[PDB]
This record gives sequence, C-alpha cells and structure tokens, in this order.
Amino acid sequence: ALTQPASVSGSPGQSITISCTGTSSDVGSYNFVSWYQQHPGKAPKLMIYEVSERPSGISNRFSGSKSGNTASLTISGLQAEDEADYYCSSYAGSTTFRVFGGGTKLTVRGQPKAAPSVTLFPPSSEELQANKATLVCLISDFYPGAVTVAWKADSSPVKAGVETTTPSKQSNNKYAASSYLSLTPEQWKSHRSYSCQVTHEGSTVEKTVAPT
Amino acid sequence: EVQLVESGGGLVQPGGSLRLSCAASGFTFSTYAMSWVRQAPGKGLEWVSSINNSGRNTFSADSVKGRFTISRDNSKNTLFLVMNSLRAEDTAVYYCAKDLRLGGGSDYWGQGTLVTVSSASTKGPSVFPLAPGTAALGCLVKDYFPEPVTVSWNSGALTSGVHTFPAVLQSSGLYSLSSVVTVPSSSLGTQTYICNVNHKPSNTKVDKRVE
Ligand SMILES: [Cl-]
Ligand SMILES: [Cl-]
Ligand SMILES: [Cl-]
Ligand SMILES: [Cl-]
Repeated sequence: ALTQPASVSGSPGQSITISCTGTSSDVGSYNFVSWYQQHPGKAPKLMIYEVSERPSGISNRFSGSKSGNTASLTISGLQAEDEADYYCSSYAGSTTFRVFGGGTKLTVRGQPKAAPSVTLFPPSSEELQANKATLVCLISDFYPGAVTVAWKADSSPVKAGVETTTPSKQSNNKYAASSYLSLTPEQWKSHRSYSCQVTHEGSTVEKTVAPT
Repeated sequence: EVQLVESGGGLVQPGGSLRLSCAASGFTFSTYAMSWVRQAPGKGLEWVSSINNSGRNTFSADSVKGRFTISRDNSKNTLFLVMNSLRAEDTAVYYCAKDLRLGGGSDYWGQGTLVTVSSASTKGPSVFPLAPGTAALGCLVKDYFPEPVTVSWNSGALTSGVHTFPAVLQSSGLYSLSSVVTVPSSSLGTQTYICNVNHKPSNTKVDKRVE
C-alpha cells in the first residue's frame, strides 16, 4: 500500500533520493518508517528505522526523512555496491499494522562492461553409460545482462534440445546464465566436437569440447 | 553471531498445511517482537504477521487471516508460522525477522525458506560429475522438483571459488542446476573434490567424487 518509484539511477559520487508515499493512516501519522536494502539472492538488510535512525554499521551516506505523507531515503556519494532493490515500510495502526512499498530498483551507472567467462563441460562417463548426454555451458561475470547463446555440432547450428536460463544478477552486480544441450551418446561420439557460443554486445566467446 | 535458522519449508499441495520454524540465538529472543515477511519469486516484500515479545498479542495481514497462525516458544528461542489452507499464491520465500520494536523495523533477518504450493509431486535429482593455471570442475544436478537444492563441496570444507548457478526450469516442469568450483590446475589428480548434494523435499543426499 505504499508508493515508491520503480527505478532510480545515478552515477558514482552522486546523490539520489527514493520516495515512499503513503497516507495519514501510516506514513503521515507515525515516525515508524524503515528502509531495506536487498541484493539479489540475499535477505533484506535494515538501512534506516524510525524514519531517520541508522543501525550500527550502516554508512552515514544513507539518511532518511519524512514530510507529510512521504518519506525519503537519500544515498549520497553513490558507490557501485549500493545497487540493489530498496523498500520502505511503515507502521499502519492497530488493524493494518504494517505496510510495505513496492520496491525501488537503484542502478548505479558507469559499471564496466564485462565479457562472459564461459566454461563448457562434456557429458560424464556416468551419464553416457546411463543412455543420456548433457553438455553444460556455464556463463558468468558478464555485464550488461543480455546474452544469446548458440550451440554448434561440429560447425553446424543445433536448435533442438537446448534449454537456456534468463541471466540473473550475481553478488558482484554481474550476471550469470546456463545453457544445457541434450544429445544421445551416439550423437556425442559421432561429432568431432560441440561448441557453446555466447554473444554479448556484438562480441562472441566460444568454447569447444570433444569426446574423451 | 546472531542467527535465525529457518526450517519446515518445501513442497505442499493446495489446501495443505506446513509449519515454519525459526530458531534464534545470540540475542535475548524473549525481549523482542518477531515478524514473518514473504517474497514471491521476482516480487516485493509482503508483511505476513508479527508477534509481541511475550507471544500474547499477534497481528496478521488480511491476505493470511484465518489461515496462518504465528506463535513462539520463548523457552526454546523459536518462532513459528503454522500455515493452513495453502494456495498457489502463497508460494514464496518466507523470512523471519527480529524487530527492533513491535510494529517497527526488522534488524536481523534469517536467510528465508522457500514454500512451494503445487499439486506436482516431488522428484529427486540425478547427480553427475563435471570435469575437464586455473581449472573448473562441477556437479550437474538434473531433473528435480521443487526448488531448492543445496550444493556444498568437500562437506563445506571448500568454499572459495564455488559458484552454484541459478537453475533452469525445463519445459517439463523440472529444474536442473550446476555447481562449479574453480581450482588451481595443479590440484587435479591430487586433491579430492566431492560435491554434496541435498534435495530436502525428496530426502536425496548424494556425494559425488569429481576426478
Ligand atoms: Cl511533518
Ligand atoms: Cl505528500
Ligand atoms: Cl526447509
Ligand atoms: Cl562417487
């Protein structure tokens, strides 16, 4: 029930402000606004409580305030590590008790573009004996988040049997994705090799694996 | 360190019941109000319920009223969420958190436990070794439902260089993931590397040597 902008962005060393609008039932009437930082794959971390107070350990770059029905989180001296989703919440009376905002994605501009590290594994002997073959292409530490992967049997494009994840942000603010190719053991042994080829901003990284 | 160890999540049919536990230590659990907050995959935080320090007063979101019941055992430092009548829309990661004060901010959060409300039945994964200055070796954890699966290496002894990847969701409705670890090339064929795979919903516990 609290309204926050979907997205804010700034460059390093800049200041940004995230707004959190409620009503007199919650934000307007109480000093019970708290703000949370959440990195992808992690629990939320309290940055601010009782509108303006900072838990021990929180950078004094973070500050909070409130005017009428709107509370504000300020980050000054922006650092790449501040990239994260931020959430406000408020006490909301004896009945509703507590409300969250819908979250704000903060992006910090000027992050180095980074090429994917690619690791390609062949099928294990154990899997081959079990009458299957999975080629595993692991793609990491790339930014920005968009890649397209294409598989090749020898030099020929393979479409069938491919499952590829959507990239999703890692700890470091860089992305990871996986792509899986399913083959019969017979296909695996009747090519010279297979390749996983990752395109990331005009530029291709390719890895190749061969039977034993 | 302050710890909020969650359990009791996993797979449940629509209409079914679970009980989440959150075991606290390294603070005086009986002094503080506690909350459960949930987060559906790719979505925002939603407050579920809170309970005052004595456990005598409790508060619950309208979305959950009459279905979930928060409670605590101060003696055993544990916070519970009894969840009855579960629906698909309750699928979410559930966090417990210690609140600085009742109705105020939450200053320590547990790591979350995934609750999957689905009619699909559990399936345990197959596990396969991934082998080839620096080198990468891994384990392939294939065809399981629901999430999550946990992977450690050498029983938690190896942590540096470990990257467990987000799982793919196949057309079939089954998940697969890989965990990889980068090591010095010189380590191969001297050090022993073993992935420990756990898929709690199927009680699958697997150790694979990787050569
Ligand atoms: Cl005011
Ligand atoms: Cl206003
Ligand atoms: Cl669990
Ligand atoms: Cl083994």
